[PDB]
Amino acid sequence: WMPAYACQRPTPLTHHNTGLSEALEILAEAAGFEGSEGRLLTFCRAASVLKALPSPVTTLSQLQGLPHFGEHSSRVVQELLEHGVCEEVERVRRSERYQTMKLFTQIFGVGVKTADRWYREGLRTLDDLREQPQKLTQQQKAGLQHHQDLSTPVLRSDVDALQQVVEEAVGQALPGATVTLTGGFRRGKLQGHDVDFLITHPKEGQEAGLLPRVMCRLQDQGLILYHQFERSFCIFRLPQPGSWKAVRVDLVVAPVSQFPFALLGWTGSKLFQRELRRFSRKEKGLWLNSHGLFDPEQKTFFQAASEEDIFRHLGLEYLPPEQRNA
DNA sequence: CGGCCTACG
DNA sequence: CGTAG
DNA sequence: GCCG
Ligand SMILES: [Cl-]
Ligand SMILES: [Mg+2]
Ligand code: NA
Ligand code: NA
Repeated sequence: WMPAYACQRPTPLTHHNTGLSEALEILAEAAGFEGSEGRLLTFCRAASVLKALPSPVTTLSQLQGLPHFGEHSSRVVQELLEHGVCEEVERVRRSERYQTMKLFTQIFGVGVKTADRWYREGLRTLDDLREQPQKLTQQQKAGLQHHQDLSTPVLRSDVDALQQVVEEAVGQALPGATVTLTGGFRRGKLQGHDVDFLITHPKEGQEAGLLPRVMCRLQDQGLILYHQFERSFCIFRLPQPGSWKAVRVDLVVAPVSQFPFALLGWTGSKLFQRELRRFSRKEKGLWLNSHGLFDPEQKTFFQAASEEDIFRHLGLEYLPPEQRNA
């Protein structure tokens, strides 16, 4: 009664197993910091299964037959049900390695590989990194300067204000172009740590060259604190009462023929999209990305006019964005 | 055992 | 290497 | 870590 891929079941934003899923996600995150992508995936998938259940897990028996629950994930749940805490999870949380890898990987421009090297060199705090700016890229410098602001989530009201400024710039860059809110806010989140916009134009081809024109206009308005094409990873000035704060904004352009695929990809969740691409290839023999859906036997691309089309192509029941919170 | 999403900057 | 979801 |  629980399908094995996250894209085969609705997953709402809020659910009935929050504590259990959060603990499994700690172990997933820690597996990522050690470079164990397989373990990360399993713990992420197990957490997601609990998010999709219709009521709380209260007894170990209720895990029987659920996909992605084996000896390890079941033991974690069992300990939480019996004692309210899982010793393995708590040991991770307190560990110097987990806490430092988490802090460093939060920096825009720092991934697991860079964080781990710094950890191995003995660095532990943000002020440690500031004292040696010779080891920092310009991107990492911006990420470190703006880290505090970027650590606080923004509200949907902020997002709506940002969308108006983006729409103004896009309208001058290319009249008729449109701006769509994607990412977690499209899935229903009321607050989140970045904001994502997808830009297209109804006349195929007109969007060529658009992103540089948009960026120049936003820069000219004084709104761009940092930027580096079709994807732009920016830090924007967001107005706040009497002041402002830095916010991470991603801008993406797609031709209208690809828009459904780009909308689907950029709406997430990350696990949902990895699972959907895995399902596509392994179960359907079709190759999915944010540009299209390829049949490698006929050597053809599916045309889609909507996300609904893509779900139909793949033989999946349609899930609205609010149900893609895997 | 092999596999684990698939791109762009 | 980083980024995205 | 789990699935097929
Ligand atoms: Cl692994
Ligand atoms: Mg986002
Ligand atoms: Na980072
Ligand atoms: Na983003």
